[PDB]
Amino acid sequence: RMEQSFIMIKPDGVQRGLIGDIISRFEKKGFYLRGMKFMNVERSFAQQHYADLSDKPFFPGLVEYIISGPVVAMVWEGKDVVATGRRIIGATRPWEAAPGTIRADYAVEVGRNVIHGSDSVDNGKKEIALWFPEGLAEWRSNLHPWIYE
Amino acid sequence: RMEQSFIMIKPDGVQRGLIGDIISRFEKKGFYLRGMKFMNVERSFAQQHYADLSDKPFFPGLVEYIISGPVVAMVWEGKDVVATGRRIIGATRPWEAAPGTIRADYAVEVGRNVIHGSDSVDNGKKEIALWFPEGLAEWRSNLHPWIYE
Amino acid sequence: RMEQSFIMIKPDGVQRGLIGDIISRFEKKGFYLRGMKFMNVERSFAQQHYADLSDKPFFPGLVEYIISGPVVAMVWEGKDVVATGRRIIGATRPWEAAPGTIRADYAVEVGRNVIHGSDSVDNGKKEIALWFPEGLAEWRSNLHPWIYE
Amino acid sequence: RMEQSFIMIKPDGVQRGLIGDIISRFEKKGFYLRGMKFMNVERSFAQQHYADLSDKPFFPGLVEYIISGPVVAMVWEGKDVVATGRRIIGATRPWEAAPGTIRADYAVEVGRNVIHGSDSVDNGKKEIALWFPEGLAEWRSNLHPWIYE
Amino acid sequence: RMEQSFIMIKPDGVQRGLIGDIISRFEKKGFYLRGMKFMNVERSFAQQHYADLSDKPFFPGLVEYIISGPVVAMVWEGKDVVATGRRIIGATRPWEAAPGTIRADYAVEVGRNVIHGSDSVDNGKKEIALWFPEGLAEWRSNLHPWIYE
Amino acid sequence: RMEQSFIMIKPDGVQRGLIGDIISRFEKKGFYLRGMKFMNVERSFAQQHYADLSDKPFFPGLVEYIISGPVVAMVWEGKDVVATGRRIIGATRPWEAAPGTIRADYAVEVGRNVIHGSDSVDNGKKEIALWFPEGLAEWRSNLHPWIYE
Repeated sequence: RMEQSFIMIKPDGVQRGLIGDIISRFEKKGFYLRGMKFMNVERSFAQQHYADLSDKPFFPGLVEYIISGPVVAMVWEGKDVVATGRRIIGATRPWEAAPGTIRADYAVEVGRNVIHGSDSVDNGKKEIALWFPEGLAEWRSNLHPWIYE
Repeated sequence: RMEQSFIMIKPDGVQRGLIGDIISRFEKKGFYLRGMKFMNVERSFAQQHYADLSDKPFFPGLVEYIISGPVVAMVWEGKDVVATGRRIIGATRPWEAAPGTIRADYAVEVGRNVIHGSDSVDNGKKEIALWFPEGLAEWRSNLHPWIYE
Repeated sequence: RMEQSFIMIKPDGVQRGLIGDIISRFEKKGFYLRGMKFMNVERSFAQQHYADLSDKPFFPGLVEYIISGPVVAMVWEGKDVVATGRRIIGATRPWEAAPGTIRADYAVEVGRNVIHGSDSVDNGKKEIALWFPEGLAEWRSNLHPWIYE
Repeated sequence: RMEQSFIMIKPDGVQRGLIGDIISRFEKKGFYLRGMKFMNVERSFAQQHYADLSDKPFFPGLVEYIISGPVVAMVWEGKDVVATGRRIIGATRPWEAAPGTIRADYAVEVGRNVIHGSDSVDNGKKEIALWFPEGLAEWRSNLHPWIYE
Repeated sequence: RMEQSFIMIKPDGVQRGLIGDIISRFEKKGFYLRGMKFMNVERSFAQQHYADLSDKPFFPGLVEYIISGPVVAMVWEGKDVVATGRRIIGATRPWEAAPGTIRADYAVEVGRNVIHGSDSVDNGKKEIALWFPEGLAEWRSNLHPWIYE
Repeated sequence: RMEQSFIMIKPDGVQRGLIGDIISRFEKKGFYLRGMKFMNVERSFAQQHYADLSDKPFFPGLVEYIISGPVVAMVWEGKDVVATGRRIIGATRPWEAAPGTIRADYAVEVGRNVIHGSDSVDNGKKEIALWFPEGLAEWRSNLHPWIYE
């Protein structure tokens, strides 16, 4: 069906002027932008985001890091956006990702691997609920009949 | 200096998959993205945003059109952003636009000229106050010393 | 040797403004363009082409779809054009296509997977005779001694 | 209204690998393709096309040049295609063309200025019926209401 | 004719990842690359490069700057390289350069306008003798007959 | 850590105008340019670079080749630059090359596979020593904290 995924451009990806590039890959892919906002993640909120790892050792670092620079919060839609978004993004380790993927092309180190994507439809539904409580933008592309069906 | 300009991708700009292409253009330039959000414009809001034309005949169409689809409302900061911002977008009429400018390269008609840019710093602040009453994200690019001074 | 493959940009490819992107992919690879035409396919022809499976169920669909809009018929020459072209196009299912392939980067569904490419040297030769019974355009790229040997 | 213009990628444009670049420029602008074909030109035809200059010293030169290699004949349609097609192509002399224009960024001499478009609507119609006596392929872009009205 | 012009990507040009971008502009143009090196400028040399201004108040700043980071020194050949280089590059002040030029799309301030280009055939000759005393690379482009004659 | 790799644009890469495109990839990836020089190779020199293949029958054609056109020799730095360098370049035989790799995208035959890159780090050192005996350019990107750590 029309599932959605949460895609986030991290601090490093912003400092290195990669926003347009990332958004262009998803645009030409046929997926639909449903939500986008550029903003400074706050501590409390960041802990909320990395809550499923509050137990873990690297949690504090995660929180601290994402607070260091504004990020771009997105939500895209279409057949297999969660899984394809992951595929498009590439391996966690840049030197492991496949050429053609975002991380294989723009990243060098795991800790600065430019982007983030929901690893599942449910985690996506949860992430979307946390970042876009206000809801998303409604619209339908006039090219829909040529992308689907 | 720290001059800011309100740049917005009109609805037709979003339908034709030009979001990332436009954003890359202001990034590669060296301007800083200070605010961004993907939304659906409300009729009362559109009216205000076009207040300085309420008197003109084409007002209705202008508002009905601004609401026909979601847009990308942004704020870019940088030395002369308003002026060059307007220079980059190109003349109102596409066919009169200088080759190399956005409108000349991606548009055909005036009522569908992909994007809008503040035309004075005063109107800039007037628009920023309207679209971003909540304020702008703050950050400091590491390329700043190589872009300024 | 100098095989030729029949590459056709499907109706959706034309609507999604991907004609240039696609052709720039084959030109840059070093392949030679031998034939190219923008045309509206007629049913009898649509049927001959897909006749390889006029028996099957979905046959009707394929015929009706390739006539719903204009296409871009092309012929490309070079070493391993047939095989490499399919490699460049990517697997039938976009969601299975590898990053870097056309389908992986521009498509979402199989019904709208943007492009067709000969699947074997024989089929390639037969399609070239079907779509270009008038012959190809003979020319000698000055870049030959630099892409061959 | 939606006039049309004859756009041709000269022999040099084909050799240099610019068929893709050029097409994409026009697709991106928002013009619609109505007819395109890769082909060799016979002397007879080349003479009809430049008949208007038969009484000029440089006439032989022109005829002898369009026959040296295949070209790419195209008919593009859009508001003001002819005049903006001219502005897009750039001045006759590459060194006098405006940046952004096709000749300013891709050519060096007048004899090898890569592309050529109709200079007037009357001259366009004429070149269109001469190169495409067999007619043009009709189709309506689903993106029409976002490019016009 | 076989004119040459010294083209330099200044320190800020390297720090901003523009090397490939700039080069592609001269490559796609049809111009021939005759020399290129990535180097750190030693003070004594900078003083020699800026000698003709050795009596101006901003001389020390001009020297200090060019020493603060590596640069890419190049030599390009082609009809009207000097002046056309000046055109491609753009007006001294980025905010005054024509859209389509390097400074118009990549720079914000004059003191960091990303690149330098000889201003006259005689100056280019000096500049070349100063940075490339060791001579230039020799080659003939196969596409020569398609960009010249 | 901060390993280096010798990356060379072969003679056919220059003739084909891929210098800018290729360099832009490494810059966009986040690797650091440490050395670069457009140059003509001397026979006795080529013989030593291909020393490890002097026993083989194709050594002669191997040397006569890089000696027939100027090349661009470079040293790049970054974590895993050798491994990623090879991955980005792609299998030595273009038709086995993974989509998204420089060779899978720009090459056709082995003898004209566009680019060369260290296959191990100790060979990188062999090459850096041979081609860059005078040393490399030193500098520190301002985006360092956003690429590593």
